[PDB]
Amino acid sequence: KVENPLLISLYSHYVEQILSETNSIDDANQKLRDLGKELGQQIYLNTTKENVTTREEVAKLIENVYKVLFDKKPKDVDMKTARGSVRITDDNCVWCQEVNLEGMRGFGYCEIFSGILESILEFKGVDAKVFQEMSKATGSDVCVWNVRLV
Amino acid sequence: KVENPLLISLYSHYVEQILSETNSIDDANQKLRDLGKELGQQIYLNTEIVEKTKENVTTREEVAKLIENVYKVLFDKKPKDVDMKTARGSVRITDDNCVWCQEVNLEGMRGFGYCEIFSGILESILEFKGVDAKVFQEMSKATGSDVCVWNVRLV
Ligand SMILES: [Zn+2]
Ligand SMILES: [Zn+2]
Repeated sequence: KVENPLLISLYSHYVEQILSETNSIDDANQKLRDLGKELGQQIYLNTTKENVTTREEVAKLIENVYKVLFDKKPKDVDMKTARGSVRITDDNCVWCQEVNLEGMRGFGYCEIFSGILESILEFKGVDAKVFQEMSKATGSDVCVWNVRLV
Repeated sequence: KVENPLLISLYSHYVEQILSETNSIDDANQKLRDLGKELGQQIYLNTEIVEKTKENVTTREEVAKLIENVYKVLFDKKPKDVDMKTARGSVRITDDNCVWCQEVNLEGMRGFGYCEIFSGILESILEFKGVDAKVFQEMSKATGSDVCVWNVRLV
């Protein structure tokens, strides 16, 4: 049923602490992003000829990174809706399984992945900004992260 | 292949900051046990455990069976050794492939229980099933030993 109970419980603890420490939902989001960026290096180590540049190559690399971290492909990788960005959709996000928060729309419970993906892309020569577009933890049907190529 | 890289990296961040802040070394172990007890409190309710064990545990055989079932639920394997020390009223848990300290190599930190979070988790779970215990880590591959070992003191 629930995949990686240990990871989701430890991350729940991290989210609880950040929420208790910050003074706004915006800053909580940014702190979770920063956490993910800090972890990206170690995650990259524990897991060809020229840096990729096209959005199709970026989307393929995103699919490969998602397979490597989560043993599966993303529900959707979309290069059409937003333009200049790639939207990653997952209907069974590992981070927010069974998490139901009320009155917290706009809080990206799963922004750690924004940071992880931003750091991994940076290591591969892809400069980007990533934020969580929506989270099932706050009522959405899926989780969506927005990767903007800068 | 490092198992569970996300969990390991997040726990590596937590121990790093919990080695930058705390006073001594033993209170760092207590902070890690406390973290583990919170995680175990949360863990008994999203249930891969409730289906795979009994609600009420008392006897020594029940305790050993509970430790093995909890290990197989949380880590998808049973530990290398579960040794019941009846004359000491304890249980020694040995694991040669602990998930927490994979590829961790800390210099001159013997006595630091890098993997005490499991002490907290197990203490909370045993407690939830009616077993008053005190769990602490005796050795950790992260600090130079060949195995990780935890001690369940039964009270
Ligand atoms: Zn999510
Ligand atoms: Zn260990």
